[PDB]
Amino acid sequence: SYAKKPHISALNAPQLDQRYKNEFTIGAAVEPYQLQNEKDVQMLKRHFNSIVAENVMKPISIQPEEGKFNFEQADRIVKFAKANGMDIRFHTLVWHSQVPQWFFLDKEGKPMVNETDPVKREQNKQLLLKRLETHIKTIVERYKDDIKYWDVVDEVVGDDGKLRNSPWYQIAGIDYIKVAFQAARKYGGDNIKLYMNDYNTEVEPKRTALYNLVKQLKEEGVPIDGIGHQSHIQIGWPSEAEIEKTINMFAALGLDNQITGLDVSMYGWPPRAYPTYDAIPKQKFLDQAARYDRLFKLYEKLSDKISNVTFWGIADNHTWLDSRADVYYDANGNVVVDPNAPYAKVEKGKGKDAPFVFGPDYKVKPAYWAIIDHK
Ligand SMILES: [Cl-]
Ligand SMILES: [Cl-]
Ligand SMILES: [Zn+2]
Ligand SMILES: [Zn+2]
Ligand SMILES: [Zn+2]
Ligand SMILES: [Zn+2]
Ligand SMILES: [Zn+2]
Ligand SMILES: [Zn+2]
Ligand SMILES: [Zn+2]
Repeated sequence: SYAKKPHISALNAPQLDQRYKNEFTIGAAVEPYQLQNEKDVQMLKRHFNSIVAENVMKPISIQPEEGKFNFEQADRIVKFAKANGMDIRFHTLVWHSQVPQWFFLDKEGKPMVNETDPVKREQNKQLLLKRLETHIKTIVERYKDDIKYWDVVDEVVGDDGKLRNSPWYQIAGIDYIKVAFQAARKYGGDNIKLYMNDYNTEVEPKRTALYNLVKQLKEEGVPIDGIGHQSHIQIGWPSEAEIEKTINMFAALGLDNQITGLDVSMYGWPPRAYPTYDAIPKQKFLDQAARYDRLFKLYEKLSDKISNVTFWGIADNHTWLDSRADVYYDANGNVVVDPNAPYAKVEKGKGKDAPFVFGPDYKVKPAYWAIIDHK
């Protein structure tokens, strides 16, 4: 939406959170160093009223060795949010990636997944669940008064629609999910809100598997308050109709919905990225702006079912999507971005994506104008 609207500094632009303040909070994912950068601080103060840590609250960042808790980085994000009246989301108590390996070693130091004795396997289950409870207990006892929203587990359902067969599941079975939510509620009390977070929540068979899993857990009294939809999406996928169907499906269970990691990639999958920001054609930003226009129109339509929309970053100069921005080169060394076209080599993660409404120079994109207006 719209091109005659100018490329002005985002620090001079109408505030994004204020535009949406009766519909949902507007969040950004951050690293501690961005809180030491004048531009990023001014962006967070101007446009956002919710915050989450990109990385410093993940299990391996918090407890890299058993008994060694590293809260200093997480504390800095909590401090900044309190000083600026921001909601905080905790990402994340449990995840199969970025996972300290000590969790899954038995008393003899051997991988628990390798045990064959059923009596010893049950001992490893109880030991892993005890470690899980202590991890969650320590974090929630520190932050329960400060952090309202918790990703209790991330990505526990596989893309094949079965439970993800991570070491958590191999060793402890489904109970690791139940234990995590129960521990968060026990040590955090009734006022913190507990979420199951995942990507491709719109895609079958994952969508209905997520639905059935959460429905069953709530029937058994496991405290789950909502679903986090990571929403790592593309310009043309998934459809707005399928997003709407997903959000309604989970709201029908009585669950809150949060959009927890929104980015709108310029590319498909696997991505064939441009090598630099400057090489991305202007038309891509117009296509992106129209996608954002439709997306936030839908979020507003469903505002009674969505409490928060968080972007997985601040401005286009920093996005984890760049780690996926593979650049394909033909035999003559020219960039290939056509997903079917011939090519000779790929430089993995060397390109540039552009997923936000704010450009890498902190000036507003067409996508910003598309979601700040009321059309
Ligand atoms: Cl990143
Ligand atoms: Cl620019
Ligand atoms: Zn308004
Ligand atoms: Zn504000
Ligand atoms: Zn450049
Ligand atoms: Zn709402
Ligand atoms: Zn980052
Ligand atoms: Zn610019
Ligand atoms: Zn609009």
